[PDB]
Amino acid sequence: QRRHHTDVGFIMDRFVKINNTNPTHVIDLMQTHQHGLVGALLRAATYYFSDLEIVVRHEGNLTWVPNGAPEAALSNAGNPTAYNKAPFTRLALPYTAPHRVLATVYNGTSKYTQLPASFNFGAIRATDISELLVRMKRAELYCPRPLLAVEVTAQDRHKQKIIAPAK
Amino acid sequence: QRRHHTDVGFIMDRFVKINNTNPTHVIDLMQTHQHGLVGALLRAATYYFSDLEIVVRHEGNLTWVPNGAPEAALSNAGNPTAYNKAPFTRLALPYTAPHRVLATVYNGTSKYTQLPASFNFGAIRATDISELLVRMKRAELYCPRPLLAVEVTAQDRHKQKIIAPAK
Amino acid sequence: GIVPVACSDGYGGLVTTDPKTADPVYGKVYNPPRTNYPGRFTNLLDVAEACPTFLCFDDGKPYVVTREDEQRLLAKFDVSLAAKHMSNTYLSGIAQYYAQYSGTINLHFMFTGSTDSKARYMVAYVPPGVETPPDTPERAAHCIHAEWDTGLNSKFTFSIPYVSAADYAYTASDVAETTNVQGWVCIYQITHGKAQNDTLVVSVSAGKDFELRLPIDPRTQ
Amino acid sequence: GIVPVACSDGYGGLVTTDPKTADPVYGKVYNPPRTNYPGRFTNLLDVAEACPTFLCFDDGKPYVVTREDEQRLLAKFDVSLAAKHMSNTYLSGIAQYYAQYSGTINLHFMFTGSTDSKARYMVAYVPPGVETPPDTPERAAHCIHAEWDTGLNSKFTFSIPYVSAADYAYTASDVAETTNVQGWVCIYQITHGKAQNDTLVVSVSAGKDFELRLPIDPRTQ
Amino acid sequence: ETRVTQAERFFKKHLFNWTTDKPFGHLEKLKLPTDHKGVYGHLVDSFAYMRNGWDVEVSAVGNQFNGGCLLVAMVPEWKKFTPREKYQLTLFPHQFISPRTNMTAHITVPYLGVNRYDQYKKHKPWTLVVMVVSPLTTSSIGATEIKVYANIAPTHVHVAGELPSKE
Repeated sequence: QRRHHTDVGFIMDRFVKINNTNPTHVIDLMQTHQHGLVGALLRAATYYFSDLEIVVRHEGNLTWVPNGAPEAALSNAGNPTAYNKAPFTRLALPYTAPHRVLATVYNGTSKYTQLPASFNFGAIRATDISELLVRMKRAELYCPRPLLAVEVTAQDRHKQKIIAPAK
Repeated sequence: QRRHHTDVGFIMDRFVKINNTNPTHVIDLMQTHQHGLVGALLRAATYYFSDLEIVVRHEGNLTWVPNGAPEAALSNAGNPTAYNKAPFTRLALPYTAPHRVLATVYNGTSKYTQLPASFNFGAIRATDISELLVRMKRAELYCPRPLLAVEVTAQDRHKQKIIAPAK
Repeated sequence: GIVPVACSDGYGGLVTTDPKTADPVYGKVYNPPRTNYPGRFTNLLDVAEACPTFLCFDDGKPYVVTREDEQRLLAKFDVSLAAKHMSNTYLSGIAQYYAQYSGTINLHFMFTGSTDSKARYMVAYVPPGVETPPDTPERAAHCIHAEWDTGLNSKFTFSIPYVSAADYAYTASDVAETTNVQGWVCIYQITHGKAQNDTLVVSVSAGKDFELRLPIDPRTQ
Repeated sequence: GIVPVACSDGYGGLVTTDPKTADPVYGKVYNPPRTNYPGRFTNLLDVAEACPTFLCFDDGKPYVVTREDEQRLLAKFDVSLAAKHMSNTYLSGIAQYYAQYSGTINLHFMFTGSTDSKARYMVAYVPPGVETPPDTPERAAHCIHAEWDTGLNSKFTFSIPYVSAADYAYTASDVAETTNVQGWVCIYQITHGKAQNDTLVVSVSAGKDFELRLPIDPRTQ
Repeated sequence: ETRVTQAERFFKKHLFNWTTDKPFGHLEKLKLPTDHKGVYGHLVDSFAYMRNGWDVEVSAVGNQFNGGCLLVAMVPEWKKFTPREKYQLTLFPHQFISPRTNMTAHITVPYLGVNRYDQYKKHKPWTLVVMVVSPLTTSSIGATEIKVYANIAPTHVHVAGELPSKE
């Protein structure tokens, strides 16, 4: 047997769209769709470590402030500013959260259903952002959690149609 | 003598147009023209194994689901998605079929004149696909089958015009 | 002069799974160490092997109760990763994102009945052969099967062999191909003593040589 | 600085037979083993050599029947890969896809008549010389020829030598160049005894040094 | 999987009656496996997955005073042939049957197909093919007709997945 395709560093190393994008977006890996490939295999772990590569389709210059920087630091070019090329901008970001590893479920709060505001990879700003893709590099997952398959109402099995070359 | 040009790994490794292209096309090598060079040499062998390179001219993003993925998996970008460049898209697809070798003639059926639907290299989807070329990389053939030359009705020979530089 | 290059046509597009890295934007950042962090898994099939999970029987319960009837067939379920009896399984949760698979699948049986009640059980596997599985408790002795009695050790594992035509099999049972896809497993009760409501919980784990092949994104988004 | 490059003009376009590969989209896929799969062929001319195939004579039959007439000439056919007598041959099937060829072509003779009937045959090759091939069985004894007598061994092979002007010869007989293009092989019956409907089937295989050169796509599509 | 030794045994068969009015190209086929009334039939109906080759022997009863030729071949993944490629059936493993020289053919083939195991109730990989190369010619001292026989046996039978009885 050859389990190279079930590797945790291989299956999570692909681009995934983040549906909610704003002019000023805070990059959170929890904003991925819960039923996607990487989205669900991420919800299937309690703590995750990863770098990040983003493909952003924007208008104007894109500024990226690291985690913990004030919101007012997004209006200055001292923070990494990428000038927009023709198709889009493809960057590689580091991990900037103070915690050793991030988490997908938090049991409680952090201020003296909603993860702490410190669980993010930074922020990005432009005049607007049309699409945003995130790619996890050298991802590591900890403490597996239940992973759910699709339910079947009354038929014996889930009947999905496979691609067929039938003429 | 130097028989390098009748080598089975050399003749089959060229691009051939697949005439029938659809917005959702399932890549099957039997869709090659039967009288073309690679097409006829493929029909001349019972079984064949090969990788693939596809040159696709399309509008919108091109998604490729491997052999066996549900047809509903073509609407998601988690599967390998190629964003369209100017001229066309040139990819390299592996052999994804479960069988050790594919077949060109099948004696019978596969369900408890028509090859089973598991003989394909995957499916590709875009808004529309203008043209599609396929290339057989590291092709191997098994169990040779009869290959026919064009017939001549009543002449002594097939009488074809060869290119001449005559002024 | 300088290096002459040929800007090839068809290359250079973004593919959401290309193996090339991006240009760094914020260099020389050292993250906090995470050495010997508890509970790290590098392969989804390693945790599939490690922890078996329960099946979902009729009425939605992880166990089969003894039936006080002439029917000696307690339960019967298809051996597939997209079935009813495997709907709430972690193995199905993994396999829904892969197009093909191959290898052994293990079934683990646990008895949760009272000690003063004794029973004998037999499990049989039927490959995609006969059009009707051997509902008769003796007709099923001719296929691959194993038996175990109840005692102090209420745990017993049964391995479902991988039998099929192709080298690899689909994890995605087709809308076509009616009747038995490949296989069903039948549980038989050889005998039972004073067991009217005694239960038996069935769990399934990936085999030692199980393997999933082609990552896909099949779910509707 | 960074490396400077020159975007050359005229390079980079797609040539449907360029030797450069594409960027992989789906990595680390290991296909099921096909070690020791029976009947693998790596060169078309190998199976052309090992497997002789039949010729298509008049009326569309692969054998010569004895003619009870003064004509001692059993048959005559063009020695070319585009001839009538070679229209249903595997060698012609391969050669139709190449522009040039060179090398020997073997002919295999099989006697399928009754044992109590004996006959003697001669075959001769006529290079592109005389305007009329030697129809009479005496004029042909001056050419390259061989003879074999029928008996227990009904197998006999005869090799057509490659004679032409250029090192390499076309496989795509031209509209021009009428008359005998290159050559005809004639089969003569020296004698026959009580053979009125006895046959002789003729098959052709590629020579040990046959070679085809320039792949083309000549058929209409 | 296990190998069976009791199923590898001969089985006489009648192919056709070789007469004088059948011209060249009279093609007779016999897909394997046929209806086996012995151990092999129970193996087919009581086991699901099997793989095996075939050793075919073919004899025509006649005399040396007749003429004609029979081509016997084992076509993998049989398909109907128009009279054009009947001239090329020598490509598959084959021998000739002609009353002048030989009296009995002998062809052995391995197991081959897209699947490592096959269910012959659906797929029949190998096929016996016998044709008249030259028509049977007879005189006042020759036999007016010849009956040919099949002689076949599965070789190296390997099976997995035993099936229950039907009683």
